[PDB]
Amino acid sequence: DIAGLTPCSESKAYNKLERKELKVLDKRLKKYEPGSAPYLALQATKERTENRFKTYAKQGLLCGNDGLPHLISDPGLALRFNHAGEVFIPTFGFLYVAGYIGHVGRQYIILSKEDAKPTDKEIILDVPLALKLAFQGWAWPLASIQELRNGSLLEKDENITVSPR
Amino acid sequence: HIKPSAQVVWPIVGQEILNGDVGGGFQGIQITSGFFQLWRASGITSELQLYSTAIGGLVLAAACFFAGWFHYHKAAPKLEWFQNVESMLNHHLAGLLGLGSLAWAGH
Amino acid sequence: TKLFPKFSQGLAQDPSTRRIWYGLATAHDFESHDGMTEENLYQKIFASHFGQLAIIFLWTSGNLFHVAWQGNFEQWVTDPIHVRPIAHAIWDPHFGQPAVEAFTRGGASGPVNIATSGVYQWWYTIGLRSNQELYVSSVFLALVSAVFLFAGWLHLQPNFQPSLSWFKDAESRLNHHLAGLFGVSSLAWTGHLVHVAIPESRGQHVGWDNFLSVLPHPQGLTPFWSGNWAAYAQNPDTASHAFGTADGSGTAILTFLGGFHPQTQSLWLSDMAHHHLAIAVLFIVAGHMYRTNFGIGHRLEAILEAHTPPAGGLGAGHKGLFHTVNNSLHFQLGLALASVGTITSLVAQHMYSLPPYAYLAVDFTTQASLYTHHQYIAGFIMCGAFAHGAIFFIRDYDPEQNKGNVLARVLDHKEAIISHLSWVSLFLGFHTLGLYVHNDVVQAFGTPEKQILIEPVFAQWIQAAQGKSLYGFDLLLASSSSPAYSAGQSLWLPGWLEAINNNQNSLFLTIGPGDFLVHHAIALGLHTTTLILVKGALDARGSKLMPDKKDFGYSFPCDGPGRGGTCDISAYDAFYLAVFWMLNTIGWVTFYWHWKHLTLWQGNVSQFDESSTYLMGWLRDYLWLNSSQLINGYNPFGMNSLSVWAWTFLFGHLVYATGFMFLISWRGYWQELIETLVWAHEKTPLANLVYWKDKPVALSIVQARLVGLAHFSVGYIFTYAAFLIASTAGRF
Amino acid sequence: AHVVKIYDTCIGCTQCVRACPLDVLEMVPWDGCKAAQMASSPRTEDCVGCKRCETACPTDFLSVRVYLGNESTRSLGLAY
Amino acid sequence: PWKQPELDPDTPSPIFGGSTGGLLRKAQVEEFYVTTWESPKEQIFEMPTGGAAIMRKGPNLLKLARKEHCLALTTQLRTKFRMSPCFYRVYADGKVEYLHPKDGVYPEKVNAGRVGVNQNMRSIGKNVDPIKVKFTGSEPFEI
Amino acid sequence: WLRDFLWAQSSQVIQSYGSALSAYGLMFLGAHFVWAFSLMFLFSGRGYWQELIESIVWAHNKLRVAPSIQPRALSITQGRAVGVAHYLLGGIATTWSFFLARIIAVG
Amino acid sequence: EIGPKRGSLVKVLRPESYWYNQVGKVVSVDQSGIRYPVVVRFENQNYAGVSTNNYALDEVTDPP
Ligand code: CLA
Ligand code: CLA
Ligand code: CLA
Ligand code: CLA
Ligand code: CLA
Ligand SMILES: CC1=C(/C=C/C(C)=C/C=C/C(C)=C/C=C/C=C(C)/C=C/C=C(C)/C=C/C2=C(C)CCCC2(C)C)C(C)(C)CCC1
Ligand SMILES: CC1=C(C/C=C(\C)CCC[C@H](C)CCC[C@H](C)CCCC(C)C)C(=O)c2ccccc2C1=O
Ligand code: SF4
Ligand code: SF4
Repeated sequence: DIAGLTPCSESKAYNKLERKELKVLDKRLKKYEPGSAPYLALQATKERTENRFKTYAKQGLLCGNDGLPHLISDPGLALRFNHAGEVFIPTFGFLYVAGYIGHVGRQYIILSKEDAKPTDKEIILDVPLALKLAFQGWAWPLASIQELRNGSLLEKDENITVSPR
Repeated sequence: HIKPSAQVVWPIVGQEILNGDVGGGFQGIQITSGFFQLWRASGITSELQLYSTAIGGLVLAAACFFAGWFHYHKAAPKLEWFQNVESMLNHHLAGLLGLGSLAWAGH
Repeated sequence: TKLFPKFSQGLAQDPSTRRIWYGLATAHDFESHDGMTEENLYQKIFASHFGQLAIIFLWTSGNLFHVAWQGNFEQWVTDPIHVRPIAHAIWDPHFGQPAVEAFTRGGASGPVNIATSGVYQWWYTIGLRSNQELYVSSVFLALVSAVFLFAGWLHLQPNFQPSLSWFKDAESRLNHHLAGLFGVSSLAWTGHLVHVAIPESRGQHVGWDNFLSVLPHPQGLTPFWSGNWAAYAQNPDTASHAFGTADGSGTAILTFLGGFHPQTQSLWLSDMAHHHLAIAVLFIVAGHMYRTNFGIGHRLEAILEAHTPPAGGLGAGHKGLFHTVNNSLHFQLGLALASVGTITSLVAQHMYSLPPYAYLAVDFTTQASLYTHHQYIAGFIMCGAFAHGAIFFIRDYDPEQNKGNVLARVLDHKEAIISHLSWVSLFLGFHTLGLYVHNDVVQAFGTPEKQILIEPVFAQWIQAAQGKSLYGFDLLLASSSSPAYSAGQSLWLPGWLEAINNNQNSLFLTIGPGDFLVHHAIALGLHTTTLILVKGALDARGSKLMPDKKDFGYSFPCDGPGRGGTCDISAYDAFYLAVFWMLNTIGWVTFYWHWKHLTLWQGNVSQFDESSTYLMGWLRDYLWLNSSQLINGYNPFGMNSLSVWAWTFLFGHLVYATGFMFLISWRGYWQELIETLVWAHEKTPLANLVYWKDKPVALSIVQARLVGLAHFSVGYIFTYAAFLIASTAGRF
Repeated sequence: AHVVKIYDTCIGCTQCVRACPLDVLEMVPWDGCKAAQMASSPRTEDCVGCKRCETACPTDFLSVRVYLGNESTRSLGLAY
Repeated sequence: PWKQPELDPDTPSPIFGGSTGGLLRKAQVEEFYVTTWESPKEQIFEMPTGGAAIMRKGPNLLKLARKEHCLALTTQLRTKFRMSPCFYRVYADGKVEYLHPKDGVYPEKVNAGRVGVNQNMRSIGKNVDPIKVKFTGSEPFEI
Repeated sequence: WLRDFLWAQSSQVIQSYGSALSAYGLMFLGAHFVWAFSLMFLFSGRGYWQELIESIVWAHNKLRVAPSIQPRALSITQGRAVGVAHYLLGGIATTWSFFLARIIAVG
Repeated sequence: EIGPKRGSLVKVLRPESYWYNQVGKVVSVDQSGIRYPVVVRFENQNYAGVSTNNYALDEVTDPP
């Protein structure tokens, strides 16, 4: 109960939104026979709606004055209270994949640059080396840290094109 | 009383709301091309006939692609063949347009 | 050879129609004028500044005269909550009979126009009651405008033109302006406030006939010569007090209760009196700092050269920078414009939450128009500041004069700054648009609980630190045991806490996830505008595509189709592209302000809280719902007073579209069309006798961008002002 | 009219004079290059600033530079 | 060239129809340009301001309102037929000017008979900043 | 024209959310996006974008992810083509979504 | 003879050049005493499209 947001399990507007969605979904149910395939699809949609409302509740999620769940972004506050699953763990979850793509792109760029006419390698990809680097990029932050200390990651600006101001 | 519909979406991510209640115990995207009106003008009753038309169209599409491959890579016409403007006009006036119009009138 | 461009002989040699446009555009670009020295340039700038001052004073004198003549200021004074302000009468002979009848608003006889400028609230707050006083104000401001015009004429004659070093006097100008232009000016303002407005707010008329017979405080300056300044805050105005009378009032001239007046919904007059008195005292103290003819003071170059951190942190530090600011007028202009725009933005963000005028918060359209006007003024002044900084970088910048200093080092790694600005702009735009589109489609599938509502925790945490107890954070100044709450607990805490915990006012409104998303979109707009303006400023003199940009002037079209294409390569072009992003960003901030305040005034804040998350709801409940009264101004069935607003809305659309006409098409197709029209006129009967003297030529590319930007911004401003005023005034 | 300047970086491919359809540029003998040639602009008052010589210039940076400003009836390309 | 040639009033002109693109009132008020060449036979060329015109075996005469039209026609003739023509300028008072090479062997050659003008011995980018030449009337590239 | 055609109609496009035709509202706003995104390629030029690309190239050069192919800004004709294509696609999809939603929710 | 070896990799320090702080290959060095005798070839084109340029003696040093 932070920032004046009630939990989703004990919110009246959350349940009123659930009842409203169940009402409109059951409105379309009266136009089809129960043994039809649109009825089965509508029943599966209603089951997915009920499962989503149940799983969104009782998970630490909270909402305020709207019936729509809110996300807590401050670290520590999302760690002392059970809210790290909203954005805190997705932050490291995205950064792992984001650093994965950046690392395999860097290794492919470095590997292709030590080859005759490297401009062709960007439009003519090679599969075995790219796929080998794709499956050799799980430890991207471990390769990134070791290259940072020793200068292989970076480059001094004496061989870097700089503006003539 | 039944709105036409010929595109059915998947239930993957919230798209089940797009399968609108078009009537006739069917749900899908309400189409706007008017293909149902054309299939009522050109007398078409069952879905078997539409299946046959689709398979024939696929066969003619494969034939057209093979024709392009043949008429370029295998047997390419010369410039004098393309410069026969009178034959082109006669064959695409009497042949293409006229033969298609007569075939459609007969159908 | 003509002489209409007198400042530019070369422009007078142009036989085409380009001479008139370029003569009008380079009319006050004195630095590029033919045969102009530095001292005469500074003197011309002094005369032009005096002319602008005279124009400003004449404009406000005319505003006073028009309000005193055709306004309803007395009726507004008698009843501010009911009677509407009136700006000027409408004498348009093309008006119809229903048109005259439908514009006699505010209880008037003739056709009049409702004032949204807010001068009625301001003049009622400062003690102006009768229109005689407004007439005297108008004639006095006209007199001072004539005085300023004469002074501008005075400093152009021999034995009166100041020297070059007089303008370059840096320490004494700062001393005098801080001490006098701010200090004793604020002291005179708070003296006038205490003498006139404080008794006029308590039913005591103070004028030039009797201000020497009445007294501001009953103690009569005995607190000032003694130390007992607490006597001035002994009996402040109570909660049950009216601004036009003395019902339950007190005799206090300087107080600090804080908060707002319970009746007028505005800051207390004595609060502003002590505020301007303290600001006056502090500014007079700070104005005795820089070095003058006397042996004491501070020298600017000494402070600049002394502030060099060791170990090469800033290289040479701020050394060699005094002459850079002094010699380059564009540096001073850019700094002044940056500070003016920042202060204007601060003003916009601070009058709406803290209304300084009585019954200003009640007038919703007045507050909205004032906020939007000063925000757009601040943004345009920001764009001018960055453009003139680029002009400094290209025109007058010597790397040899300041080598290794902060300026040269900033220019040294300019690519890093531009790249990081581009990264943060791209990242903000990518993620903000991602969640906006995500919440749009999630709302479209009939399930709005799946949208990503990131609750703003940092700003609500700040609001809890500032006294908002709605969020329930156990923080300082919100808990009774905190030292921040105990400090000032009897000074201004119970007023500020009562004002900030009341949701009916505009002080620190509650913010939801949509508020957070629109705030980060605003940050994205500021970041992208900063990115383009900073990149144009740093690339103003050199770039890898074109190192010699300093040799082509600040405002040049291009370099040609070579090297892949060099379209819009100038820093002027960077400014011209940045004005569009400035317009979009201020449109975003004013959309946010207008929609949140409109939902506050209508009482349905839940609609804004649940509808500002997704962009379709933004469009539907702002641009479509509030425009119902706008487009019904002159409906064929019935026409009402919103006819000027719908007409101005469509006018802004048309001028926006003419801006598009100048912006899409470029010169080179237009030259051939104009050549065909030349052949049409020259080679026809009964019209070949009439021949042009200036040759018709197409608009130049820089001129094309300028006129496209001008029509774009004019249409943008007019259509948004029309929509905002019509939407706010149709309901209330 | 416009100002056309040629710097010492020119080495004489005699192609900047072919790309100019206004006879502004001419080629003079020189000694600072292998080709012993250097571009010159005798009729610089007849230039419009079309920068075709800049497109034809192969040196980095360009040896020939055209600067806009002070336009006239011939530099504006009007036949009227 | 070896001797500066003066155009002859007697020379014929190619047969052409009425074209809207041509001489304007600037020919009357200001100067206009005149192009001359000597032909081996009757060939078809395209004027820079009109359509197609059959030219005369022998001398020919073209009048163009702009010098750019004259050099466009010159380049077209030199590319298509190795023609090598020359154009002139005729002022309002009757003054005749020679702009196509005064040396006569074209700007593509050198001829060791022309003096370098508007040439800077310094490198591009070595020019001083505009602050160093401020309030002087001289541009950095004009030094 | 404005009030009684573009405002009297399109009330079903904005309220299409939660219904069968909400995809038309999504398409409407995406068309607004693409129509508005085109004005970059229409108003702007190439030299500013080339200099920005140079700064980004320096950023990628600092930590050695420099592509072998040199990143260049779009050509002036290329930029005009991108601008007109995005503008036309956005306008066509805007009118398509508005027309189809209005004629489906009413007709 | 007066310049670097033919075919050796060199670094260009010309500020206004596109290849500032870049590495190029020497293709020819003129011995006639001209303004810019050191002619080098670069692997990457400029914005114009060319790949070779000439520089003076003071603008060419060996890269580290
Ligand atoms: C207690 C020990 C101590 C400490 C902590 C400092 C600390 C400091 N001194 Mg120092 N000082 C000391 C002892 C100490 N000094 C002694 C003994 C002397 C001799 C008397 C001095 C004399 C001295 C002088 C004369 C000056 C300083 C200054 C400074 C400050 C700037 C340092 C610098 O190089 O810039 C930081 C280093 C940089 C390389 C700057 C990088 C800045 C980046 C690029 C900007 C990033 C912007 C980024 C986008 C922002 C994002 C924000 C977001 C909202 C957008 C720094 C805080 C300077 C000062 O006043 O500055 C405030 C200064 O002029 N000092
Ligand atoms: C409303 C229309 C609109 C939009 C959306 C943009 C968006 C953008 N402009 Mg802008 N601009 C506009 C109008 C617009 N502009 C106009 C009218 C002008 C006046 C000429 C400018 C002038 C201008 C300048 C001068 C600059 C920008 C820049 C930018 C970028 C800022 C970075 C950012 O916010 O993150 C990204 C923002 C986004 C909106 C993301 C768009 C991409 C999304 C994810 C869709 C991608 C495609 C999608 C995955 C589907 C794939 C298939 C599809 C391609 C078919 C961004 C790409 C700056 C830039 O590019 O520097 C980095 C810059 O310097 N613009
Ligand atoms: C994997 C290669 C790679 C790497 C490591 C980087 C790294 C960087 N770029 Mg770059 N970028 C790349 C490709 C790459 N970029 C491509 C392909 C483009 C063209 C679309 C750009 C366009 C671009 C711009 C316009 C900007 C950056 C910026 C940045 C910096 C910010 C980090 C970031 O996420 O930027 C954000 C990057 C993007 C939004 C580009 C995403 C495109 C995809 C993800 C790249 C695909 C590469 C591919 C999968 C690799 C092949 C794998 C191999 C096995 C075959 C950083 C130095 C910014 C900067 O200057 O910061 C200082 C900046 O303004 N980049
Ligand atoms: C009467 C004979 C006849 C017929 C019916 C056609 C029909 C056609 N010709 Mg034409 N053509 C003919 C004689 C004929 N040609 C002659 C004599 C010449 C030489 C002068 C040409 C040279 C020619 C050129 C150069 C081009 C055509 C093209 C086309 C097609 C235009 C597409 C269209 O409008 O949509 C109508 C589309 C359809 C009706 C789809 C069905 C297509 C079927 C399979 C074609 C069957 C007709 C064919 C003549 C049957 C004999 C071929 C046999 C060897 C299998 C159309 C199918 C264009 C093309 O490449 O398309 C092939 C084209 O650019 N024609
Ligand atoms: C008080 C601050 C201030 C000062 C002292 C200056 C002074 C100067 N600036 Mg700066 N500038 C400012 C604010 C300021 N400007 C702002 C706010 C902007 C952003 C809009 C700019 C943008 C800017 C640029 C981009 C350039 C200058 C230039 C100049 C110089 C000449 C401009 C001039 O007078 O031409 C007189 C110009 C006119 C008379 C034309 C007026 C047309 C206006 C602007 C269009 C308005 C639209 C519309 C028609 C208005 C009427 C509405 C309609 C419905 C009736 C001069 C040094 C130029 C320079 O240094 O020369 C190279 C230059 O390139 N400035
Ligand atoms: C281009 C250029 C230029 C320009 C620039 C600009 C235009 C800028 C701007 C800038 C800006 C516009 C800035 C701003 C800033 C700000 C700041 C820096 C602020 C701060 C603040 C603070 C620090 C606060 C604090 C506090 C307090 C006191 C109270 C409450 C709480 C708190 C804590 C928040 C020039 C001329 C130089 C020249 C060169 C180039
Ligand atoms: C923005 C802009 C650019 C810069 C634009 C460039 C360089 C083109 C960028 C094309 C991108 C790289 C295509 C691919 C886009 C995304 C990477 C696709 C993402 C797909 C997801 C699945 C990841 C110009 O070059 C330009 C030139 C002339 C006039 C106007 C402009 C102009 O406005
Ligand atoms: S800008 Fe054009 S007309 Fe002028 S010298 Fe260059 S190529 Fe010739
Ligand atoms: S195009 Fe440039 S480098 Fe080549 S001969 Fe002409 S001026 Fe010299």
